[PDB]
Amino acid sequence: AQYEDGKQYTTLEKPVAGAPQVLEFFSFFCPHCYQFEEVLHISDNVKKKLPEGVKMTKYHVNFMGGDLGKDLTQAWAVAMALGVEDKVTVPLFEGVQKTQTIRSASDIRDVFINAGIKGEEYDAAWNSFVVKSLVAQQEKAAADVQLRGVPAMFVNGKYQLNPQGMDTSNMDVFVQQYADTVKYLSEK
Ligand SMILES: O=C(O)Cc1c(-c2ccccc2)oc2cc(Br)ccc12
Repeated sequence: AQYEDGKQYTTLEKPVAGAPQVLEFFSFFCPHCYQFEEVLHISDNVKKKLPEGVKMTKYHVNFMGGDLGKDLTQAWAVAMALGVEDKVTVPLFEGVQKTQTIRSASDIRDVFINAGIKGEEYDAAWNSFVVKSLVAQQEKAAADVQLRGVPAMFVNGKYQLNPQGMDTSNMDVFVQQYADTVKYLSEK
């Protein structure tokens, strides 16, 4: 077959009931995740190949970066609760990996302040029980699939994308193969 288990995707041995339709895991410490955001725009390109209104979910993970990795999962919960993901994704990636100016929870907060989120608004979300629950949701979703690596995509709780089985001589072709595989899996 053109799409084969083990080539473009793998199949979870223990599928996850009630998982999001399209679920991405990433870390701001993750070098491939940086590339998936700024160089390849994987999420944008996957979204353009799926029907309108399809739910794409993106969660941060704890297992990269120690204390700061957990702070970043909480900050992503804040970004999700406030709806400011598109405002902070690039400054957070570049603060961690390009300029290396993010070293503390206060440095993360500065990114949100510079992006126009009010200090009281950020701090109130950071300490909120809604954010505590969003943190739990992200942890539970990664636990459900026993996640050991990022960037990762899962489709319908059953299929995991396999980007290493994909051609990387051309960045544009790679993105297209990845996006077309998600479409195929979403229709499976
Ligand atoms: O090097 C590869 O075979 C595929 C790949 C990955 C990747 C590999 C493993 C897990 C997640 C992603 O990221 C890339 C980014 C850019 Br630009 C170009 C290629 C890749």
